[PDB]
Amino acid sequence: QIDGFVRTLRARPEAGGKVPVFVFHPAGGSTVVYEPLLGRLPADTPMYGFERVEGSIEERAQQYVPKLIEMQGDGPYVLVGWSLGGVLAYACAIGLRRLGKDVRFVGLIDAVRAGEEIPQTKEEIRKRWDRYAAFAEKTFNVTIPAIPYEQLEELDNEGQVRFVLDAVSQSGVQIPAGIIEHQRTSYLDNRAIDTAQIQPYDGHVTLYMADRYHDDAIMFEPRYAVRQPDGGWGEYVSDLEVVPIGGEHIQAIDEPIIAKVGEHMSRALGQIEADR
Repeated sequence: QIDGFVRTLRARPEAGGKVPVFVFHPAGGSTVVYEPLLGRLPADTPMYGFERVEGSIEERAQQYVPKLIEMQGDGPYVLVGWSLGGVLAYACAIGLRRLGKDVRFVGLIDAVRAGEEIPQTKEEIRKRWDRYAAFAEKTFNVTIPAIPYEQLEELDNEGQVRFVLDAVSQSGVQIPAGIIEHQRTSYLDNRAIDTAQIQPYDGHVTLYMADRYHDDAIMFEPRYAVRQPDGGWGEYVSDLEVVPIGGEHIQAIDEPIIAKVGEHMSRALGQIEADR
């Protein structure tokens, strides 16, 4: 059930069968989080999960898309993700369409863009790490020394993190590798979103929309405290459907809220099977 970065959540028959749902991992998690959604989809709906790969969002899609095509040929494609996973599903939809494939459904499970753009500037890096340092001070009750802004503002997100980690390790702090790697990859995967070069998509997108981001997302990036009515997708997607689901972002992937997603999604899938 594991093949490279592809997890089989429910296998498709040797030949024929219903259209698979492809799900994409959230930052800091695997596609096992889609098991509740799977329970609320029609019986025998196949489901395959795409796990983490490296690079910009575009570079990640460039590794996913050939695999998608190896598995599902010309389509139809049903692409679904929560959080980062929604952004990844979209980037794959864009890629698949350029190659002429048939993309029938893109499900964004509260993959809501920050309500203001995140500036890609040296000033914002300075401000960001000033905030992070102030939070570190209250939490671990230490006094943080002068941040070396000159070094930090010249680095990309992965460079910034590597620098801060090296400083932390230098400072004498010993942290178990699993915790570091989980924190580091979650952080960088969520930051990857900020520079996703988002393209218009000519098909149907469903955005399942919670009420708000949870506090930790806002502490990660304060601009997530604001949401636009189209979740930031309205300019790029002509055929955008929004389905309000309530709750917080972190609740959207679980029961009971996931039942509302699965019920609507089940109807979309049903229509796809009829149109076959």
